[PDB]
Amino acid sequence: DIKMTQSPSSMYASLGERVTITCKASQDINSYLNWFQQKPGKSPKTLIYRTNRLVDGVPSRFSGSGSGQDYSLTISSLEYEDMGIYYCLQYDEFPYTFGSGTKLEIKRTVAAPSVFIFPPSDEQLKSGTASVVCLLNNFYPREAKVQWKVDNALQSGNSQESVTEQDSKDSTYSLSSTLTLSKADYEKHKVYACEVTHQGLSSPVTKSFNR
Amino acid sequence: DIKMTQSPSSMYASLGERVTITCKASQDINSYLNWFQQKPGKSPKTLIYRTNRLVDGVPSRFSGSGSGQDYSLTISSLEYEDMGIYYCLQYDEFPYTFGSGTKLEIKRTVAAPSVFIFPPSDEQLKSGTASVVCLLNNFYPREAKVQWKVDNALQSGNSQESVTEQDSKDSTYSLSSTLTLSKADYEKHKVYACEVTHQGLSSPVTKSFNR
Amino acid sequence: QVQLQQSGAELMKPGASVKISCKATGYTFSSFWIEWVKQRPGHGLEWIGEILPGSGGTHYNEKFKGKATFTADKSSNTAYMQLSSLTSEDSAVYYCARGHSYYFYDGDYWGQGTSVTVSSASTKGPSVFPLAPSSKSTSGGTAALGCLVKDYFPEPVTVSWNSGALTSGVHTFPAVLQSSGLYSLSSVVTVPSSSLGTQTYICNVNHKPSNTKVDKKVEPK
Amino acid sequence: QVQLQQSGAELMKPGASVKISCKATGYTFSSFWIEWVKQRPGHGLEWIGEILPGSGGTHYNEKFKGKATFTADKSSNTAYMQLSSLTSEDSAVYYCARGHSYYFYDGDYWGQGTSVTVSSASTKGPSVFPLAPSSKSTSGGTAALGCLVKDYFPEPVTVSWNSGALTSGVHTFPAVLQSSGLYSLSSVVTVPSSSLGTQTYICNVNHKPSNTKVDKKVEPK
Repeated sequence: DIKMTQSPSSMYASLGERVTITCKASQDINSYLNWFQQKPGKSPKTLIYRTNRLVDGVPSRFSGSGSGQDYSLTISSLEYEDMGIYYCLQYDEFPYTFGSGTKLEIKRTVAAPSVFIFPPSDEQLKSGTASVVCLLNNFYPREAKVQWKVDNALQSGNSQESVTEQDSKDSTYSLSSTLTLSKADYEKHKVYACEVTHQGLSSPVTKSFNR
Repeated sequence: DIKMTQSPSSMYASLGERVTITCKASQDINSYLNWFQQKPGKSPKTLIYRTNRLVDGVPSRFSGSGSGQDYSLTISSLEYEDMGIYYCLQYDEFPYTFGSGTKLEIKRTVAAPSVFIFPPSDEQLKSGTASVVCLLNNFYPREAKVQWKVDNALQSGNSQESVTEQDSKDSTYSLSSTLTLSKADYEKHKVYACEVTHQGLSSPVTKSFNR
Repeated sequence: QVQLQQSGAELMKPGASVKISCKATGYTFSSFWIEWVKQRPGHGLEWIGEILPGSGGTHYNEKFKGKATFTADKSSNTAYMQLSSLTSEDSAVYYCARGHSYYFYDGDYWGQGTSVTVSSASTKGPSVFPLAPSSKSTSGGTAALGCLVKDYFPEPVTVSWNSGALTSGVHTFPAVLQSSGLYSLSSVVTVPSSSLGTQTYICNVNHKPSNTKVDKKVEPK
Repeated sequence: QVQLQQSGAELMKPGASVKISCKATGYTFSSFWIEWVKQRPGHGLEWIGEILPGSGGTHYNEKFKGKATFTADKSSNTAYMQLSSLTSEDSAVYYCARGHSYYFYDGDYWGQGTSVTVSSASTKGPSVFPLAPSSKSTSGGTAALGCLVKDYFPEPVTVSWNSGALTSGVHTFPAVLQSSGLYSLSSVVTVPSSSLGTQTYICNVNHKPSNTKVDKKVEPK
């Protein structure tokens, strides 16, 4: 029934900034609302119940404000531990409903990536295929780029990238791109390049080996 | 019910000055008012009951004045022993209510801080993490500043400061800032700086080890 | 000690059914409602409904009424949820949370989540290969090593380094759906080049749906 | 003279209850009202209500009525307060004060205060490390040494130097709530650089909620 709106869907602030999210109902949900926080790879966690009461174990910078059909969650000072998706829920009526969820990211200084390349493992080769991994570690922003090039022939639809959420230790990202080919087609070619362009690199860094 | 107002919230005087606090009711609380004093880390202590009667064991410079809905507490001569939070309470009606409380701090001559730095302890390292402490001892005023810098890269959301109340011995403050990182990330870097700016330092003093 | 151990992640066939357990702990089981929320890959949260184990009464979210059916065993303080007539739409992560008693409520306490995939395919343990720290010393400083968890299914796989010990500076990327239909993911760690030849590490990849449990070794370059 | 020994500081679970004792001394217990005030971390004072042990009559602050419930045992001159159905809001320091008698009100005498934390957590003793006086001789004069009381819970921890002996020029900072959820705090001491290599000191950290009792040693560089 009740539509619980959350916006914006993405929200960024720097560590220390005072950030604040909001949620809109569709009727006096009478402050019967909670706020959830789901850090990546983890089940949610209740932060505030009944609009403003903080579940215990939850820091004080978190405050519950709102009423009627308008509610919001503010974070006095932002520490790395608050990156994640925040959801609101109304238990004023069945069925209980969740907001779309506002993701919360941290803004910081740029940082170029350290590019590592790993050649096909022994076992994997003692098997059928062979895949090369390239690591772009602790960089910022994630809005970065990677391109595969065996023998100076830019790959296409044969790789696969994956990114992590901000590693709280420094709010940086990390990306890994995997180039996968058979043991046979892996032997035909000699070099395996991993070009990395990023606003932190005054120029495309290329990591690669010969095999 | 009754709103007991106290203002200002902060109050400073020098040792010897005659200081005086006030409290406003919301109706003839008929002089049924008390004054409490809570020194830091200590439970309150009753000083004056029924507007002017001094609880025994309490010095004479303390005097109870006021009536109707206006009351105040004066301290003829201020000795270091009176720094703390003072509260007023009305037992003229249920429920009994407290004023917000005025903090009372001793005003003194400026004094730059002595900056000490402590490198990660042996045990703590023989464990998972490592944290560096920096001490800003016996200084005034507390309204001072500290910034962390490993390898000339000003930290952010990785430290934590804490201040003490005025150490009666000289009415000075003391602050400690802890920079915390893992044993691993602690090894990557080489230097750990603690810059301290304070109106008592004609220039930012920096304490740090190259460990 | 309020806990909520949910059954393990599983795979099932379309048209079939699946039953998720929720072992509640540290509280009077029948006093609080047990709730279930659904979360499909990258899509937020959905409230499924609830049940009061004490009375056995239930409030289903009409969208799920008939689809999900709750049950609970007071004997063992275990709540269940049977998702039947499985179809693509049911592939999601399901949680059971400790709602409230009509006597007091201090928030929802959540279970870890139970992964569920609807599919004609067979489960398949992964093959983990080592990504040893090689010549990554060239104009560098620190060393990077990690494990490659290749071709497995279904979607719930976990990795740990040095058995939870030296798990600091670890990056475990989310899985990527490869052509074969299997999943793969990589797990790497940043460490002191110096300590590369003395101290050794191992990744602990666990893929429950197939009872796999690899504890592999990373051969330095 | 009058006294008011309150029970020790404690930890309890949400939804549970907690009973604080107040042993009154040096006066006719049933003649004076016993009062309870609450004080949440950095937030002033709240009047909870009172009870006259003689008649057993009580005046609750409606905001606390139902939440706090007073009782008193004339046999032993002990007043109690039961904070039930605990939740985050109840984490605070509670005091019992000797109110007034409806005869003569010679003020309010206070107990030391009883710390109370509501948490589905487990108590956890601290790990104290030494902060030895190192090269802090550079353009200095005196020496600073202290102990670091790292990661512990709940909030009531005490430190002493040289067992109350040489405790002059000591600074024990208030605890800071770290990311882990544990508390940590530091305790330092200013001393004569000269006497740094002869006379030695030890901090005595006590964390009752876990029955910890560390008496650690600090040694320079």
